[PDB]
Amino acid sequence: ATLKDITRRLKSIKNIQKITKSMKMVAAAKYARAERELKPARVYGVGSLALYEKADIKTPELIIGVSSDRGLCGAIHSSVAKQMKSEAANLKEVKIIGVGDKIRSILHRTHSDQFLVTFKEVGRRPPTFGDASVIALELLNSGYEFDEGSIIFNRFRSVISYKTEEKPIFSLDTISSAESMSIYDDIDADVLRNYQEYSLANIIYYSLKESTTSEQSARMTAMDNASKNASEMIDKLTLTFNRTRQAVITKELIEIISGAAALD
Amino acid sequence: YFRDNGKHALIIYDDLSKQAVAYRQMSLLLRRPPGREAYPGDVFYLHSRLLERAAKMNDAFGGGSLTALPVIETQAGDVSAYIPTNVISITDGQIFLETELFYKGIRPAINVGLSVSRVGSAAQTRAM
Amino acid sequence: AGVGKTVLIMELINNVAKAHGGYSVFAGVGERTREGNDLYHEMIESGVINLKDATSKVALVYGQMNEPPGARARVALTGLTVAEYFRDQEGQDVLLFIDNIFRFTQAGSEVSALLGRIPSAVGYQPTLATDMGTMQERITTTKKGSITSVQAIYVPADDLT
Amino acid sequence: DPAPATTFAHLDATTVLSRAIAELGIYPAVDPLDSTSRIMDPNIVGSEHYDVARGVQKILQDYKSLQDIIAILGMDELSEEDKLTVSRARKIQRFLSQPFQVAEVFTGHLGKLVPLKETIKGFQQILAGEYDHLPEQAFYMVGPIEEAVAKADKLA
Amino acid sequence: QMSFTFASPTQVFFNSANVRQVDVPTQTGAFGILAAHVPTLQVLRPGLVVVHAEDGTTSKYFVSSGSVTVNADSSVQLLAEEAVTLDMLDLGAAKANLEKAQSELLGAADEATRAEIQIRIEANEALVKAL
Repeated sequence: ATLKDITRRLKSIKNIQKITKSMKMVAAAKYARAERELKPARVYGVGSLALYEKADIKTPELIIGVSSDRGLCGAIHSSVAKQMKSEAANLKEVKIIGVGDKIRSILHRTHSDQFLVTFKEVGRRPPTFGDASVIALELLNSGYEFDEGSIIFNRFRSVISYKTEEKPIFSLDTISSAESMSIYDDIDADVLRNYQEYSLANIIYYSLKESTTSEQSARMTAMDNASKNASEMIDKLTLTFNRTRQAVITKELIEIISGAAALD
Repeated sequence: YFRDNGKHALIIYDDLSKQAVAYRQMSLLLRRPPGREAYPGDVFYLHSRLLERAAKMNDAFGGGSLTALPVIETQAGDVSAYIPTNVISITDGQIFLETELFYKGIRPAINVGLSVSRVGSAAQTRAM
Repeated sequence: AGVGKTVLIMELINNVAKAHGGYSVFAGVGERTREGNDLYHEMIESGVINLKDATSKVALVYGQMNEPPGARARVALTGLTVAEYFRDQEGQDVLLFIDNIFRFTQAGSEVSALLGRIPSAVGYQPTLATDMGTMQERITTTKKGSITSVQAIYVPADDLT
Repeated sequence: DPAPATTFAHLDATTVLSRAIAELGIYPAVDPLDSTSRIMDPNIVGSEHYDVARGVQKILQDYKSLQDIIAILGMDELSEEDKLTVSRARKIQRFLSQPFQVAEVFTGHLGKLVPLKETIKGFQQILAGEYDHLPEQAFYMVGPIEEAVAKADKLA
Repeated sequence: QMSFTFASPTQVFFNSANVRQVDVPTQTGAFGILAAHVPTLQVLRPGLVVVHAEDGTTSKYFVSSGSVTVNADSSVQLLAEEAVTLDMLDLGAAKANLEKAQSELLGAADEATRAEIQIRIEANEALVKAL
């Protein structure tokens, strides 16, 4: 404002700039790694989806948000939020699991009441299979009346793109028993379940990882964004600044003259 | 004198900030034009001549020294202040001290990044 | 500064003014005597200053920070006057290396106050411009030659606006 | 500038423009928050006007707080409702934009004057936010909002 | 042949590779799943993955768990929870763990508790087995 103030401003705007930048590259660092790591994984989770992929097992009849705990640095949370509210009416089961507790925001009210669980420390070292298993594991021991579950997450698509996903969980293991799923062998509701199990993690892992990929990248973007923004402003101000700055000086020197010197 | 007595002197001028104030004050009382930032223009010259008087001399002349440590106490960012600016244009480098750093406990204070010795290596020990 | 700023300059003098047989002037205005000193030997050292030849491709004029501002300022005119000698009289492309045209500027302004003037913006001489104009306008390419002015520019207020 | 500062004392109604707004194309482009008649009052002006005005001044101001934020962010974080109001605020803006006959000549765009009640209604409706779905540009440069409604459809 | 996907979240060994066989100790049993299987789902017992690629080579891994699912079609996906080479698998640990494993077992409890050991026993053993 008064030039000081401007500076006061500026100071911080830079700081911000830096800060924004900090995240930017930082996020990107995390990201940088993260994308690579996606390979076996990608494939892997893509793998997870094997089976339906083939013998597809669908009924006339859960849900589960997946994301980071951290904000909508994309439209991650909101997207699922949307589509899950879209859901909730329709009947699956309205059980939700929110990976990301920024899921638990977007939906968080009677999604203080439609969840089964929600997950946190989502990131802070990119998710790993363990987690997937972890979340899988307790999931198992759940009062899902394992309808048709959905996992809605944002499957990242590319650096600049993600898609809010759903997949359905043949939580009705019986659809998983049914039909075409017959030719299948090791067909026992054992290996069945015990694949469902395994795949719950696999998928979970993946999805989650996608989510997070998305998260890291959108954040990355965001974190750029800001920092150019900063820059611009700095530019804008800075002029106005100087101008006033000197202007100031000038006046006093003005005053100094003929106000304190000529005549005072 | 010492310099000319092949003797090596250290003058610390602490602080020209006050000096300037006085000098202006003086000017003004003398009803004489001061100058930029209300301060006399040739307070630069003043100092210039002063600092021109500090030197590293040919040895032939005893080649003593007068090493000068002027001090200016910032009021922060008002280096822009004419006299600091002056001094900047004069200097052989500046020692920025970072108080913040001091508060961080980082004592020496130094804003090293802005601290500079324009000269560098001739004043440096190979050791160093 | 001193990146071999000077080295480059020295080199420049070398590169053209030797090559194309021009001449150079260095008018060290308001400079540190020390810096002119340093340079001096540096030229000596470079051999561009030759002490065995006063046809060291540069004539040096120094009007360091210890003369009246105007005087230091006027070292600028001086350099000009010489360079004018070499252009017109020596038919040449004189190179006028100036350090710092700023310091000159400040100096002009410096006298103004004392000159009882109202020296305009930033305290700057109102005639800041005229000073500039007239000197700069002295610089050009005459038919006889060129005074190519290479002006070292100090960044007042780290700004140039 | 003190001089205008002074001037103000002699004012009893003011139209303080905003070139700032103007740059945004706008005609009429105002500093709204000092475009006045001192006798701004629900008695003097009807309260409908008044309240609406106070509401308007409010929202727009709030929005005024918000750009700054948005700028230093996006608008995303900022409650979507607010995002809505923000949008509305622009709409209100756009709807304030009033093009003239004499400068259809310039604008290539019709000249307009608006009886007040239709006005109160206008902004009030936008305030009722039902219209909301409709674009800024529908709002831009109109006389009655109705025409804007028309223009919106037409826009669509 | 078969798109044999020998993958692990972390490691894809074969990727839709026209492998002749993988010998494959699902908990179902050890089998020589050959190039282009029948719909079948399999649970991975810890064992070795013996990866008879179409190459004579059969690769060892010891596998912990996961699934290979040997599909209706010719896709075989060993989706190994973790299947690792003996190369990186430390007998020194394994055996040591394993004796211990039973030792611990002795002070273990329920079907599960004992299991934690036993599973391990079983596992570690099957590594020890393997190597």
